[PDB]
Amino acid sequence: IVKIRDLKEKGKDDLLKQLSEFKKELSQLRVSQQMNVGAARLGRIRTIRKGIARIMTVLNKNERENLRKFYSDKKLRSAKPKTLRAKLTHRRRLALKANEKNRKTRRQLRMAHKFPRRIYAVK
Amino acid sequence: TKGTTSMGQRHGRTHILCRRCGRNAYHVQWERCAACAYPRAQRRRYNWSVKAIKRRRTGTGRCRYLKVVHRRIRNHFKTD
Amino acid sequence: GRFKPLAIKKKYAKKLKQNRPVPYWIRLRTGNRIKWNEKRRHWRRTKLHY
Amino acid sequence: GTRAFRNIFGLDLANVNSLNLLHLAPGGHVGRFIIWTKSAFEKLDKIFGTFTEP
Amino acid sequence: RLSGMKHSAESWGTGRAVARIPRIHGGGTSMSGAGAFGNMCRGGRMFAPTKIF
Amino acid sequence: RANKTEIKKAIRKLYQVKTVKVNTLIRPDGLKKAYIRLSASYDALDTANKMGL
Amino acid sequence: GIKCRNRRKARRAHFQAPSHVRRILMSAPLSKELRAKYNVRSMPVRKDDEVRVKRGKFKGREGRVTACYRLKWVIHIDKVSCEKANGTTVPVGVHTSNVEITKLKLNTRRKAILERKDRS
RNA sequence: AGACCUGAGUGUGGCAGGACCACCCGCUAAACUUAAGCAUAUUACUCAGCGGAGGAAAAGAAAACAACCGUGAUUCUCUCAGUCAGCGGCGAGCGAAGAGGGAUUCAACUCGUUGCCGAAUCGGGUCUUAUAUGACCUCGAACUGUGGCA
RNA sequence: AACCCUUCAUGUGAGUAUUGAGCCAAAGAAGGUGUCAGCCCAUUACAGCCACGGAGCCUACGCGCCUCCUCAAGAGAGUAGCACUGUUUGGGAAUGCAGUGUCAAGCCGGCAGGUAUUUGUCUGCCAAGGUUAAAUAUAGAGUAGGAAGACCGAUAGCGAACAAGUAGCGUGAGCGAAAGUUUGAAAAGUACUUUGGAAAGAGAGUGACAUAGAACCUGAAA
RNA sequence: AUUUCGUGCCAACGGCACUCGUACACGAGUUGUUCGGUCACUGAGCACAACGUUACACCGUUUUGUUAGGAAAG
RNA sequence: AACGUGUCGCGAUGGAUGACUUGGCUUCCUAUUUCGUUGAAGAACGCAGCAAAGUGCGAUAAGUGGUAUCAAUUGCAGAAUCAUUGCCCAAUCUUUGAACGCAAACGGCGCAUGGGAGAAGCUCGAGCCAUCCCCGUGCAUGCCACAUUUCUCAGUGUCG
Ligand SMILES: [Mg+2]
Ligand SMILES: [Mg+2]
Ligand SMILES: [Mg+2]
Ligand SMILES: [Mg+2]
Ligand SMILES: [Mg+2]
Ligand SMILES: [Mg+2]
Ligand SMILES: [Mg+2]
Ligand SMILES: [Mg+2]
Ligand SMILES: [Mg+2]
Ligand SMILES: [Mg+2]
Ligand SMILES: [Mg+2]
Ligand SMILES: [Mg+2]
Ligand SMILES: [Mg+2]
Ligand SMILES: [Mg+2]
Ligand SMILES: [Mg+2]
Ligand SMILES: [Mg+2]
Ligand SMILES: [Mg+2]
Ligand SMILES: [Mg+2]
Ligand code: NA
Ligand code: NA
Ligand code: NA
Repeated sequence: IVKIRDLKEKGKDDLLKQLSEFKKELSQLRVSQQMNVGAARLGRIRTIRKGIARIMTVLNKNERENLRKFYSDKKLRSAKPKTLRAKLTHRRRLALKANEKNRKTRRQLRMAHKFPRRIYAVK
Repeated sequence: TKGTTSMGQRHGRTHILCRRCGRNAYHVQWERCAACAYPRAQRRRYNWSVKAIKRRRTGTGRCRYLKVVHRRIRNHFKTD
Repeated sequence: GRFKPLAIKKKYAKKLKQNRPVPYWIRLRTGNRIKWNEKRRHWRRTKLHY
Repeated sequence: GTRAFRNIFGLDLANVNSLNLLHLAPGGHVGRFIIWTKSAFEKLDKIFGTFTEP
Repeated sequence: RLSGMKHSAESWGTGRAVARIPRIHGGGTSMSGAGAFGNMCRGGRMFAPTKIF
Repeated sequence: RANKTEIKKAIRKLYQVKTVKVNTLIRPDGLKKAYIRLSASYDALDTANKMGL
Repeated sequence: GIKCRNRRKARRAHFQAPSHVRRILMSAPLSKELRAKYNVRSMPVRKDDEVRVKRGKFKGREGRVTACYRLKWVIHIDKVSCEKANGTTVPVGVHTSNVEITKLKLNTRRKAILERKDRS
């Protein structure tokens, strides 16, 4: 068995080694499955499969974290892989940005400043 | 001889399975589907068969991605 | 005959594996409603062609 | 003054303004046991009027 | 508004030794050749369907 | 989806044996079966015992 | 909040409840001695608890809870059993509202619940 | 040899197609049926066919009504009105608008043109915690006119 | 307790039922529990309490600092109009539009004013470029929630209360069912003896009931 | 499209019969440098690109040496 | 006599009726309300200890991760806050399909670039590894902007 809190600190080389041992142990379990096994040995197949998935989860997240840091600069902004960019709906990616939607001309700026909204009340 | 005897003269086949929809409606000789009109980009849709339309529309299958994106919209794309 | 595409061969393989009875332990579950496989197929009754 | 008299099963509450006929004659049959508060009783002359008084 | 009327039934005509009611098309279902569309038929449309107006 | 050349290289890595021939077939249920003949310097019975057969 | 003016909706919510909902629905009253001590009317039942049956064929029987069969809406009590034809002994299910709790298996989480529900 | 005009190839960054289609916008477009027959008429500017959006769409700021003691963008509702308006083998049938009471409403703006200026504009690169309505540079676009003031 | 008499037997499931005492109510609310439940369980409230919250929206146009910014002419041309043809409209000597031909004015301008033409007044507007919330639709759509009904009640109501657009049918476009697992509170789902190759029968046993024995509530007519 | 093989089995099915079975059940079986196909040819023919038409491509042309008002050779 | 007929008690055949109802139908309201080249909708093939259909999922395959709660899941196994349960931020996501390197009753065939394995051979068990083989990425058409340190061209077009 593995714990996700312990796999976090390990390096890539250590994680890649532990993956190979778990895959090898799984292969031996399948061989015994063809023969008669017994209930106890038939169990822990799911335990091994769960441990393999946990190592792959940590490996992928570390890789994606490194790529985000590498492209974390305004210089490239276009070499960044599309899968790393923020995904929204297709319509939301094209609609209009916050700064583009509220653009005002010089005349519009002056008129708004000259005649502002007021709150008055009566009587 | 147009009845029982003529049933023994039917040898080949007009249609095979379709790559886009299945349904065994791909005309072998004409190379097009009678159910989805493949390889035309648009598929068939006629308002004189609303029963046929409701057989093929969205929600009759898996909606593998639509389920994900609908949940993301409900939660206003919460992240990190 | 001898000739068949590999895609067609795979479809026939799936139908072979489907043609089997319901396991006995399924009938003993709480709130079971299945007694026998309703979708059994025989090569002389229904064709399915392909 | 409703809070104390609610939750009592079999007791009905009413407002002297907007009296309901479906409540005053249940099933179409007239004659219902009505308890009047003093303030609501004194308002009947104004709400419905008298003879020779709109 | 569509209840009981979602078939492609039609009358067999006269000369087939059956009543002239419309009958369901097709085969292999035990519904084939059954009466359809009438207020007296099983699974048919009722007489004067109710409306919301 | 594996081919003969990949199967031969995988066998050597897993069990540390040298082969002389690989023959494959696709079973009627969709699985792929392979017959692997080892070199004369390697005992198939000894390898099977180590595997646990 | 299952009960509703819609009988059809209330019954669907009850009989399709998930496992964590069924834990709350399967609750039993506390005994008089426990009520005088913890000042709580009732608590959900759990394994290793001691109960006394109050309604049914087994009246006055006491035992320790062996299982909480949430899929069958019943609990199992030791010494509450029936004999099969072969002589095998099988447990008999009892609804949780027919029993009362006499002893609680205390725990740091269970103690937190009791302090939450303390009326005083 | 060098410009300008017109036109190609490649590279860098982007977009279109398909689905859904109840409601909405644009086109195309019947016959059964009624007229106790039927051809104009009716069904109907409907069904079927093609194209295109949204959370609503379309409409919308007078080349508008009226003829009064005058109203004042659009949309919708009651009513005007099955109309002593009108169309029609004047047959069967069909058929609106202004005004009036309301829902909503701080609802309104600006390109071109005219007059005064004439790159003050745009793209790209760099700097300022910043792909700033900022600054500097730019034989890059733009004088066959981008922008700013009345 | 079944033609009549005698002996010997065997037979009543679970209290939400009845009676007598109480108690709560700012809660009497309708679901569950072996029979009809305010007090067996879950619910029923702020006249509330906790943690989370990256974008967005709202709040002295929320609140500081730096940076920036601000305080005489003309008016849309293959356009409008006119002729012919077609369509459309309640629009009738021609309501709107389309095709082709022809094709303006602005020095007493142009368009509209529901009977055609020429002439003169009066009234109201200023086409041939663009954007724009709210009140409106959802007549076989979606995504999450809610509220219900003088509706149907398994040949009804959606085709589908069930592994239903499934099984099945057709070369294909397409067509398209039947079927409540409703035994019992609980499987306690009949150990064991005997006949039989088996299926089963005869006994025994569980259960309040087995003429509730497994497509098992009730069990009509032909 | 598993009807092939072995072992078992006789409820239903093979319009009579079954101890038999292409029935039912549980397990097995199809091995290629040279065999057939693709790799790798043209034919009767088809119709992507390009162009044209159509209110609308879901239309037309596309082998008589051969696409396209036509700058298609990397 | 038999057959046949009629009435009553009991038993078959058949599945009506009653009582039940997690289903349908109809009306109303509320939202941080509306898919896709960042590869949709649909279609195929797979995944559980015992697993045919259905459900969930995709070689990390009846699930990995985060969060709240805590003792279950159950037919038989089997393990003993960490499971299960509800919700959701981080991920994986086979072959196809608008499907887009070229084709297609083919699990087929390329070009460019980066890796991997390698039982010949070479050099000193190790390092290079030819032929063959496997994997990742790019490569459709059309249209828009740009070549910012301003790319390469063509024309008996106009000038010089
Ligand atoms: Mg014929
Ligand atoms: Mg022939
Ligand atoms: Mg042919
Ligand atoms: Mg075949
Ligand atoms: Mg019906
Ligand atoms: Mg082979
Ligand atoms: Mg489209
Ligand atoms: Mg849409
Ligand atoms: Mg007529
Ligand atoms: Mg007539
Ligand atoms: Mg006629
Ligand atoms: Mg709009
Ligand atoms: Mg009309
Ligand atoms: Mg200008
Ligand atoms: Mg507009
Ligand atoms: Mg039905
Ligand atoms: Mg039906
Ligand atoms: Mg026979
Ligand atoms: Na239409
Ligand atoms: Na004109
Ligand atoms: Na040819």
